Amino acid sequence: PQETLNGGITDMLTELANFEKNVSQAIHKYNAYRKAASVIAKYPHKIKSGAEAKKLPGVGTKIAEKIDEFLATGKLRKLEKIRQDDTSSSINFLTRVSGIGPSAARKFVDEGIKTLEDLRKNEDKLNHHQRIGLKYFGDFEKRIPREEMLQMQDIVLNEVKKVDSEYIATVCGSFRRGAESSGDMDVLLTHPSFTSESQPKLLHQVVEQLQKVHFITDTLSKGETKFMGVCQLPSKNDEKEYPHRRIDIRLIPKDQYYCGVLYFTGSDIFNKNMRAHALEKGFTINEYTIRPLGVTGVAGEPLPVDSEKDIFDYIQWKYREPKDRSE
DNA sequence: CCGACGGAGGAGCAGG
DNA sequence: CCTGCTCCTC
DNA sequence: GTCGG
Ligand code: NA
Ligand code: NA
Repeated sequence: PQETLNGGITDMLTELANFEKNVSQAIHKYNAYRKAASVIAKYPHKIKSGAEAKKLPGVGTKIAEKIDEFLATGKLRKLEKIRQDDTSSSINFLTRVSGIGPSAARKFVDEGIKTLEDLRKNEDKLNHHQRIGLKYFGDFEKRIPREEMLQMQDIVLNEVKKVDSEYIATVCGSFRRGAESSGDMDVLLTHPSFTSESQPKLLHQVVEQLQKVHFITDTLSKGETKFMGVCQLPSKNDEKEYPHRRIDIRLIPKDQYYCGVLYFTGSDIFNKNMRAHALEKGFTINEYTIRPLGVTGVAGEPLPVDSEKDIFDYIQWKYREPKDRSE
């Protein structure tokens, strides 16, 4: 489906999804609009009526009449009303700052704070995460081309190995699927001395090392198993400096590693279909484990995983390269 | 009509 | 001073 | 909001 096929409908749906998530605080309506927006973005026809799209799974009654109004008028009275509503469109924008969710964006707006400059003039009311998110507001919305993502992986792998050569570090996300651009770098990390029962400064030593070589610049949150922070590639001679990028590093036990590697590689749709055969054939998948069913349904014990396709094999799927796990 | 819709690690303070 | 849940992210 | 009980 081309850039201008049902793009008017899909943009409007995701715009409704954003309003529901940020303003209404209805993550399930938000996921519902995203689902209908996704299934229409794979529909190989131009829609002429709401009932035409309602055949698709995820599109129902209320969305069909929203599609019907859009076709007739090229707009939606409600959606256009939401745009011009100063307090709703303010809550929407403020959530684009990392660390400002739907709950904090309303507090800011009700006490008059509605812009970045308003936030920069009220640093006292921001926590550490939100001060960083405000600082790199422009950088964090930029995409990361693959060439820079691979240079970023060069540093991560090089410094990870030089702390302990038995660390296993895998960069996941769309980058692992050959995507020409990413939004952030996701790092999955494990060590043979950490299992479901296991000197776990392991995440700390890795984070510290990338800080000393000045890859990591800021810390949004840091704990035993999960790191979220900011990084930046070094600048070359007199050329302008690279934008700061979001990076997360997780320490997963060695047994649950390839479940996590599978899950955090995506795509989620690809996980929604793969998740949805496992149960078809008697297995339940989550981020951590593959577990057998379950003649009523409820299950017991996690099984051994030593490779990503170890999971593919019990489900009995020809291993799919990350190259083609778009769905 | 009603319940499910992914879910957990980490940060952090209003109430008393 | 003590308590302990909401928020955010991906 | 939608789907499935
Ligand atoms: Na439908
Ligand atoms: Na945000």
